[PDB]
Amino acid sequence: PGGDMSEPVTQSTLRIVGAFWRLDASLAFRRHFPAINWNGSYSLFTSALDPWYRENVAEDYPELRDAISELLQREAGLQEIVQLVGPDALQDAERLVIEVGRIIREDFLQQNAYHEVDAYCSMKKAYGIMKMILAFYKEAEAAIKRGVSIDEILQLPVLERIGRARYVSEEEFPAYFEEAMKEIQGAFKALA
Amino acid sequence: PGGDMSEPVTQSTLRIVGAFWRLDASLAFRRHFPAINWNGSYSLFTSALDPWYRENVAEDYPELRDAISELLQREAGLQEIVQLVGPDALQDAERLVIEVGRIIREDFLQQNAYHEVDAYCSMKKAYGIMKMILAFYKEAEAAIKRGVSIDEILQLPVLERIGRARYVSEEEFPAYFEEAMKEIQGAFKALA
Amino acid sequence: PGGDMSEPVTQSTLRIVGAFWRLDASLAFRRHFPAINWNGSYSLFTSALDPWYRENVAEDYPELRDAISELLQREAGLQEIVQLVGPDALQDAERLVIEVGRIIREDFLQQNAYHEVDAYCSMKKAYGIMKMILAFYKEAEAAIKRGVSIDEILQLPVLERIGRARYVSEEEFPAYFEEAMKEIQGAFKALA
Amino acid sequence: MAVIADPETAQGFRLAGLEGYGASSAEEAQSLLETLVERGGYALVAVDEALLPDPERAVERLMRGRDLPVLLPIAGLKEAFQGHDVEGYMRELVRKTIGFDIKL
Amino acid sequence: PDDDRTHPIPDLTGYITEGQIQLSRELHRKGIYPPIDPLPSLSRLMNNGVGKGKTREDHKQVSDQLYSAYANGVDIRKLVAIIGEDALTENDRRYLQFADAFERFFINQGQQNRSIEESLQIAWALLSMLPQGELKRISKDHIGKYYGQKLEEIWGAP
Amino acid sequence: PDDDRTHPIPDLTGYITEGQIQLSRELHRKGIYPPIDPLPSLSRLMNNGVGKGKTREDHKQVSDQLYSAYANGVDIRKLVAIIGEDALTENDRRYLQFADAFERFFINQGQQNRSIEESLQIAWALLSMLPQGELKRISKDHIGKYYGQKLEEIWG
Amino acid sequence: VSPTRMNLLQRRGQLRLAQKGVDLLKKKRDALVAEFFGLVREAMEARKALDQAAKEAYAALLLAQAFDGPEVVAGAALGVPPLEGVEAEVENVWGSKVPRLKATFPDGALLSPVGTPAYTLEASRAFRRYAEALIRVANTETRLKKIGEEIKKTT
Repeated sequence: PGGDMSEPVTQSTLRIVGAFWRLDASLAFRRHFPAINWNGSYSLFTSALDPWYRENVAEDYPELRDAISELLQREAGLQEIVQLVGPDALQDAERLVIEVGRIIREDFLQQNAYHEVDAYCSMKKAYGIMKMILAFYKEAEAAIKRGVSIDEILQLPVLERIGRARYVSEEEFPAYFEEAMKEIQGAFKALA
Repeated sequence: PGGDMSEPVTQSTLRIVGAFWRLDASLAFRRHFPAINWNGSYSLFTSALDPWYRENVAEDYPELRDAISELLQREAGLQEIVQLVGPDALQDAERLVIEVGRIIREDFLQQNAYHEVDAYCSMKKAYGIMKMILAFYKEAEAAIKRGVSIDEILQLPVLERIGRARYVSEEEFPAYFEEAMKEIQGAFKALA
Repeated sequence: PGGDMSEPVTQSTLRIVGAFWRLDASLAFRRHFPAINWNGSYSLFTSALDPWYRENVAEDYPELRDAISELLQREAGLQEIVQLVGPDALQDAERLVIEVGRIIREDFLQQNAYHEVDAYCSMKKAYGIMKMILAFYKEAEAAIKRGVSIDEILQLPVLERIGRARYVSEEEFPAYFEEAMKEIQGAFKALA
Repeated sequence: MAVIADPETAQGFRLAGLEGYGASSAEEAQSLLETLVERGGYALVAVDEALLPDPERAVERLMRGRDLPVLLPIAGLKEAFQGHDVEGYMRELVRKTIGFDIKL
Repeated sequence: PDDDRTHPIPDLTGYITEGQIQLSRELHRKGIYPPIDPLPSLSRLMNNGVGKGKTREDHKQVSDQLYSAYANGVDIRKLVAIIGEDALTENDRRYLQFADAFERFFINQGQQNRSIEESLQIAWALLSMLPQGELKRISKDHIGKYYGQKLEEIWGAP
Repeated sequence: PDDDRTHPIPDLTGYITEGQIQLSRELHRKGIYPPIDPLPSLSRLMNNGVGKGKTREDHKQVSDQLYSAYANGVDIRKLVAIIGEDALTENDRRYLQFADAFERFFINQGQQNRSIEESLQIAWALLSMLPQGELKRISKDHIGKYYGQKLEEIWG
Repeated sequence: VSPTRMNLLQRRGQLRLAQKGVDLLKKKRDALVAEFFGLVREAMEARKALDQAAKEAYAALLLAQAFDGPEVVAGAALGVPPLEGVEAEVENVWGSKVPRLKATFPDGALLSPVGTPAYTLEASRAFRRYAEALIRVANTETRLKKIGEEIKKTT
């Protein structure tokens, strides 16, 4: 009745369900759809489903999803500092993970149900998007370790290519993924 | 029973009466009478009586009443900040609003029913008091823009004249009103 | 039920009993026993036992009892300020009151019901402990005005002798009391 | 205003028209500032960082009741020729003030 | 009954109806009629009725932009009372002035009868106070077609 | 029961009687006797038996001024717990000290017997701490007649 | 607090007021931090200007000691009456009052305008400029250190 989880129906439901997706009013106010809160939610079928994923999707999938979960967890721990001091005063070592968290939240978690091609997503397309995001994170971390400034990294055109990965067609995706994976290495190799 | 305003008799009466004068125990504890709760009281006969007031009291009486209501509403909206950061954290104009609201509450609304003179007040005396208060408020607001501090303004001797206009007799009020209106000009035109 | 003191049984009992000993869960779950809430408790037999106390323990026993009660009251008053402003903003005089209150709470009030010595306490042993604590407080108050900091006083080894005093048996206490008083007087004379 | 340093530069402050005193040790500097705080008229004291890196810390138990004299750490005498990083001192200052040790 | 939205009568009403329009007490005490508060109000079926071919085609984006801008301005209007107007940024002053003029003109219409085109014209006149390019929710065609109208069309003709 | 004023027995009692005298546990904890809390207390028939020719001509105005000053002191006490004492102006500290002295001298009297003249003298001594311009509810003639006492001369 | 419906509604209103106050205080802290990070740049610039002035002053002093002689420098300094008179006017920053020192030092307060030891005169000029840089640095630091504790109090 009021968006509170102490209501008796919710308390009686959560005792027996195997998964729990909690929608948030704060995300719906910002038009971030789906409004699933990825902190309060949980699931209990991941371990049992792990043998199926590594045969039908890819061998690396269960040990690739947890890297993105770790990236999302590291972003949440920095909120007490970003709220106090603006993002431009942070060092590059955590400004990078802030930018990667934004990229994840706006290119992978967000999905439009009214779009023509974004309404449905197969598993291999999501796996390719995760691979591209993690490749970008690794290359950007290495370039930061070289000594380049983060301003030149965020100007790279490949960030728009990751942004367009949602709307690419389901059968056009295998060529787009290969082109993006070549382009990202070509761009980050040419950096100072 | 127990001051519970959700009593069935109170709720039944609330849906058929045209006016509602709610009393407060907190105001009665500090001996502030008639102790009408301004925040939870209303009247539905205000709009229909406006042609009578213009004919019998003054042509600008509804404007003065609305102007007083605006000051009371603004004071009510600012007390949520005073209870949070103290009264001394506000700006100069907000302090002026708080002080004028205190003047209105202490001098206009309050009335002693056992005093010889203050027990009965005609309409024109109340109109004169409202005119005096609004003139003082406008002059103080103008003097704020000249750089004069707020704590200097409340030391003026014209505040005693407003604060004791209640006890003037009915037939002596016309001279007192015109003396106070001249003292208002004599105060702010020489302060700075 | 659930520690709710407003339940009918407690309220019916409080109307006839002459003494009310209130236990607190805030003290029981950090192992401060006997966990009596000394602020909410009361006794109505205190004034009628003074003629017995004046001749069976000492003539100045009620004076020391009142002098300790007022110190506890002042410490309780200062805690609300020290929990909002920090322990540094207090004066050294208030720091002394806080430390004396802590000594009282952790030495005199606290009692172990399973220790072979601390399980029982005669009246004269408690009287001696109260005298030692008040003498220490008086000497420390006199030393503050001489320019000695609170840091030097708390490192004096004579406060350990006060803390260990309750574990002294009934047979050894009359000599331990004299030794501790002499040590207090010597140590506060030699210090600065 | 007062300024304390080694005697190799004390006469220069008098040449500037300002009171200046010589001190060659941390003990001498602390005794001189303890003499200066009980003195009046001093609105500013400059203390060399070589003698005392924290001029305002050393007076804190006497400075709780007053706010007029300001205290400022100044550059060293031999250290001024080779210079020092003012942007490294700002890191320590911002660490003291906001605590996060984060500055870009 | 007590401005309580947890009472059974308003609670069960929201389970059956397709939205709500909520009146505001502080708008009523400030002399504004009709005192409809745009923040808690909601219409479930608005998207089907508005749009091209049944009204003007800029309806939905204009409504969303008005909602966002007013929701931004209402908190700056409270922050000003502590930090003072001269300490705000420029866009904060723009939002504060917009939130004042919105309540002054768009809501307080009195007994006037306004067509949909007149209301859209007033809404576009208010949006011209905000700098162009701050309107993230409106497409470029509508901005190029309707932006730049003066507020004097209703200011000088109340 | 449970020091609740809205229990049915106190409520139905107060709806019939001509007033009440309410004790305060907070005053009792501090050793003040008798622990009468003046703010919730009330007497309806006060206006009939006081005034000129009955007790004294300045009874009611003094009674009202004490209530207003004590209420302001209590509000300042509440505000101190949020903003701290050092941020107070002198005007608020005056009311704070008035409330403290009021509790320690006017309410706390022990077993001694006071005539009405002694009580009015103590009340006028307390009101002399405040500025003369803040006595809004007292007529100027009574202020000229009685203001200017000192509390310490009665006991020292 | 007696349990009634009216008290429950009042408690709900109090909770909403506290929820609004938290965000209002966070906005105030954001404004304070925005001021602080703008003031730190001015502090750094004043500090490096003071460092440059100190370097040139000591470079002049070392040469002036050699050319004029230490006893001449000592005697010249003893001929000027030192000044402690400054205008410690108060300044307002978020309600608190801070000292903002202003020097009442005139350029004519030093004796012997006939500078036959010209190096000593140049050292005096350099040291006057160094003192001006030092008081500017102090005037920035006194505001910075108080803005920091305002941020701490708000937090």
